[PDB]
Amino acid sequence: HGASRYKKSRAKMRWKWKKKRTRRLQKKRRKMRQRSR
Amino acid sequence: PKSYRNYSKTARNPKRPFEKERLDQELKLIGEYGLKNKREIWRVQYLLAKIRSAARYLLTLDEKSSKRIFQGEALLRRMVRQGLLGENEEKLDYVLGLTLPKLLERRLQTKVFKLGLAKSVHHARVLIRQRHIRVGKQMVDIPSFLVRVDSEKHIDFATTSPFGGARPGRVKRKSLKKQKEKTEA
Amino acid sequence: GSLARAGKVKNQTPKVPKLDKKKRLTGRAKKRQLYNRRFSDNG
Amino acid sequence: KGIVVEKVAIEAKQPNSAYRKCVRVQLIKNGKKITAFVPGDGCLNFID
RNA sequence: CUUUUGAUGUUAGGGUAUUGGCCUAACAUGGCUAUGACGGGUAACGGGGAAUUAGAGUUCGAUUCCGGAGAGGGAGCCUGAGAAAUAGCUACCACAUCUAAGGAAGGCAGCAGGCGCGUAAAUUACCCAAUUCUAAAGAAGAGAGGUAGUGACAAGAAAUAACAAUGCAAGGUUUGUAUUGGAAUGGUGGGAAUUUAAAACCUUCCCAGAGUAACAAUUGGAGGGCAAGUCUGGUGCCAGCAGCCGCGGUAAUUCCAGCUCCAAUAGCGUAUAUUAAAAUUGUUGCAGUUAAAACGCUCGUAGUUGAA
RNA sequence: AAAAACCGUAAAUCCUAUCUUUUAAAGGAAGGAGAAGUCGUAACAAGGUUUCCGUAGGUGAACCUGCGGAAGGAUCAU
Repeated sequence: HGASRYKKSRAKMRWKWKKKRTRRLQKKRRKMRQRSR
Repeated sequence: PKSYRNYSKTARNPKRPFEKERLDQELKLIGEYGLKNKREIWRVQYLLAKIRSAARYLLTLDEKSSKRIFQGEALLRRMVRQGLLGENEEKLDYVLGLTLPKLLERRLQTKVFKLGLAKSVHHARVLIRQRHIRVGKQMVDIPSFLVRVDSEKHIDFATTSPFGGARPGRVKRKSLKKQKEKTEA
Repeated sequence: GSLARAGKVKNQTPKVPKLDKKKRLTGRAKKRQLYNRRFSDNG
Repeated sequence: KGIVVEKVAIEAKQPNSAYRKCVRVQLIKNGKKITAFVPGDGCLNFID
């Protein structure tokens, strides 16, 4: 959701690494779109 | 296209259908006054609630107010004609002081058995259905009828009821008996 | 899937009629019966 | 209104343990697929 | 955003019934805009209204009537006071009819009915007797309209018993609780008066016409919300039920059944839409440290409130 | 009167571009649910290296490190 993420009581992943992996996906998706279009 | 005749409901749905105390009080009242079903008491609730709402909307108005001194006098006069509020009752709080047995006292089935005629409340009900009554000059058969204070004065049997001097009794029984008597004679 | 068991309990349940019994009362009769059964006799 | 096509069992939530007789239907109003659970224990065979 | 194709205005003119960028020529460069224009959507004809209300409100408004538009979808046109009319005409396409093959004529979104669509909607009936219209205006037409027919769209009234004895319980000679048995009336069959343009229905009367009043009222449940069963059979993680929680592996209080009982009653279930519940859209009335939530911080125009 | 032109109203056909709505598509890359599958100790205690944030790089994955922060810390304290 918004900036009130993490709050790890739920025992989930680390939001920082989640963001890192999501940004890597963003980068490769942008590379694919540039190659295609 | 559409016919120009107005039409609207009479009985409102109580909501919350399973309250033990309200249901048992309804049972007590239905036993007391011998009506046929819950819808009738619901519509009586509607009528009483509408009267009370009118009373509130008239009480909210000021003193020497034309709207109150007109609409309220009309409503109290109608209630007096109905006989709900007596001579000593004259004010708006007394108007609000209506109650379910007070309103049910005026019905035909209660009135006829209160004054006599029948032996049971439901006996009076079935007699009203079998149309042996007359309000004076007119025969009625709807138990939900409401009489007036001067209308009670001349309630009695119907003119054409067999009890009242019409065709005496069972045609089948009497005719078989007279056949038997004539053949034996 | 093993869909060849639908209605198994329905098929294996035995069969009974509803007997004769009395014609259940209607109108004001049921209400009067219930009222006299639930206020006058009990104490 | 739709047309019954095929019959496939569907499982349930983990705490429960049973099978549900669900049937897929092809609609004629739109032309889509849906899955519907048939009520009644014997009604699975009561349908063509 | 608009402005070569009139956008905004001035001057003059054509045109119309009058006025006007309505249009023509010249001249000017103007008009709208976070008080949201220009655009896009609307499973959007507008209004008095309808649903719900403590009061605020939110939602539906094709739909008795007022106004607008249309008659396949654009275009045009005569007559006529008044039509850009469609049961008037012309032309195109898409349809489609008859056709001796050469050629003709077409618009049911009028009253009925057919096809197709979809869950979804009534008779190819009667009559202008009521309203009111048209004309050369009493005597003729009027699928405007009234009546009849189908009609559990909705709404209102009310039958499916009551009463006397006995026995039972309860009680100080009162209520209900199976036996007897006769009074009473609807339902129905019929005949009539009235009724209506005719016919029907109601209304009123007269014969037949109720005891198991065989002239019978059911739908849905009985673990909790939720009123009512650890009552009795069959099944045993299966079939299943269950709006949510949930029950079912041998006593199933929850499944399939019989009894009893329950809510409603000629009515109740199923689903979707929708309102209240919602003080979970909060103007009166929400919350923001930790549950969802005060921008990183400040200046700042429009807006908003402002000493006495 | 047929017939003809003219400014004009302008039907209808096609081309061009744009917009709006559904749909195909080899493969790629996500999410969810399912079932006792496979690999690990990541997190909850000082979780066995305190945890978390912002950012850059790296690893089979949970992750790790570097820099500057926060205590929601394991300290309210010579």
